[PDB]
Amino acid sequence: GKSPEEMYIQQKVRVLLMLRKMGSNLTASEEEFLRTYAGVVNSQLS
Amino acid sequence: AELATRAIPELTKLLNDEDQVVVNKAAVMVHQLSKKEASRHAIMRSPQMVSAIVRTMQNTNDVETARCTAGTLHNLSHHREGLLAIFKSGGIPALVKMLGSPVDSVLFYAITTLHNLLLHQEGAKMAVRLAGGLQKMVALLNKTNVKFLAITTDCLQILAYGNQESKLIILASGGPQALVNIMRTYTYEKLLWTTSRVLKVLSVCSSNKPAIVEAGGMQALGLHLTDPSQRLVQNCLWTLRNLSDAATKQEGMEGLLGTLVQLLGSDDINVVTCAAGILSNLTCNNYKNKMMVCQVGGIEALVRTVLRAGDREDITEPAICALRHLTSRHQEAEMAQNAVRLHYGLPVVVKLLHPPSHWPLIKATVGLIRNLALCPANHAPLREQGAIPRLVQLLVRAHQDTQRQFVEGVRMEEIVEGCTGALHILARDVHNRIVIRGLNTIPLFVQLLYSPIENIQRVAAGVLCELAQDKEAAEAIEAEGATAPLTELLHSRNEGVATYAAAVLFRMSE
Amino acid sequence: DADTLLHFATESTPD
Repeated sequence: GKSPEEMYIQQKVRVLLMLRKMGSNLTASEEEFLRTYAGVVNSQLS
Repeated sequence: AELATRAIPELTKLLNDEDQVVVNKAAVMVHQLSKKEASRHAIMRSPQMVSAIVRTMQNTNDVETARCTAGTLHNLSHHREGLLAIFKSGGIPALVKMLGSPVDSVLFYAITTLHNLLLHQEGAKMAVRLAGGLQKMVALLNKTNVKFLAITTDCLQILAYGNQESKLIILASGGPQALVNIMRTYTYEKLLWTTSRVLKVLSVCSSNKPAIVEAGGMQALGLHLTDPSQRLVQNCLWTLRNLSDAATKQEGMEGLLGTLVQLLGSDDINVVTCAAGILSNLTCNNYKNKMMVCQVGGIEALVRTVLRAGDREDITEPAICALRHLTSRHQEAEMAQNAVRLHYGLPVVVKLLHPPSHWPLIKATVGLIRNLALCPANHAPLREQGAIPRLVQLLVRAHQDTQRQFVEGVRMEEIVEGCTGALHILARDVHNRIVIRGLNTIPLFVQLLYSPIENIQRVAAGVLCELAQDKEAAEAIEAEGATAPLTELLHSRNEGVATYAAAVLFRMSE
Repeated sequence: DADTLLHFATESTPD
């Protein structure tokens, strides 16, 4: 995270992944968001 | 007659003669006279006679004499005056000593005479305890004559009832294991019944309780739940229930659990009530027991039990609790959740949320609904039973209470948390979300965000998170000023609170 | 919402 923007994105990914892990459905927008930032997803997910 | 003036006095003198040979003879004679009423009364009315008999019995070395004197005392114990004379002659200490006798006929006479004293003679219990009778009796539980055991066990019951000191001595003497062994070894109904009563008495003692469970008491008592003897079955159920809150870690419980599920169908209200209570405790945080109970048709049996019980809360509370346990945290929780619906249980479950149900029952019912809502196939039917408006009403009233402790042993904080938790799960369905929002609950959920109780914060953030998955609702939540209180929850140590709160914020702005 | 225990103590006959 080298900016407020990148920080926002990294935490949003983390929150959405945890949300799904806790058993709640994600929205279509969130689904697309996770794809757009698959890289970030894979990072903290790996 | 000549009995008082000549007979008794002569015989009592002979029983003290040095040449014990003339004693064994006198002993025999006295024993015979005790067999006939007239002379039995003459004997019991002679303190010198009774004393000579006691003395002789505990000093003799001639079996025939030991047996005759003990038998004499036995025949005298049938009468009130006889019980008193033996008592005053120091017969209890003597009898107890006779429990160490190698002669079976002597042990039977001694134990039965003591049983009669314990049953009718004032002061008998203390005397037996002081003579160390508890230790002697427990040590005799290894004998095999079932009628003898039935009397001995009953003596222990009489002595242990409401007497902690006695219960602890029985424990220290290995009572629990000896009694459990009897339950697994014999089939004599009277012995099983008397032994189950001793166990019932001990089962309310914090020290004996764990010992009985460790000795295999749960499984042993379970062996008799289908016996034709109703008194036996009921005493086993009572003992089982008392012990149940401390056996959630035993195994080899398949049979016990199977039988208990069957008993739920009984027409005997006490049998069903006890069975529900025991099942509720044994399924409490034990996934293996949860698995087995569902395996043997426990869900259907429990639903039927709730249906039949109606407003009888001694049955519905434990039964609903068992169901709550069974629809959560185990490999078969999902099928259980479905089964409740498949066996037509949803209508009654929701019904229990309304009066005349009392708080404890309401609390368990909300917890059950919360688990049932985890099954998507229960979303529509739960809604169609009117669960949501009632859950909201309960929530609103309870919150208002916490703002103006234990109401029937239930804090309203728990109702607020529970109802919000059920709504949180129900909000997974789009149509339920519409009902929920239409009840104008968003403003309330937002206020719950300020609750000082972490668990309430979690479910409040939780339901808003689900509601926020729909664009319009997310806007409405933001319009309610949720942003500030949510931001304050971002640093919570509780992952749920932190995650749900963050999610609502991301959903409101996206 | 963890599972809960019911505490019973029937030494004679419930009533």
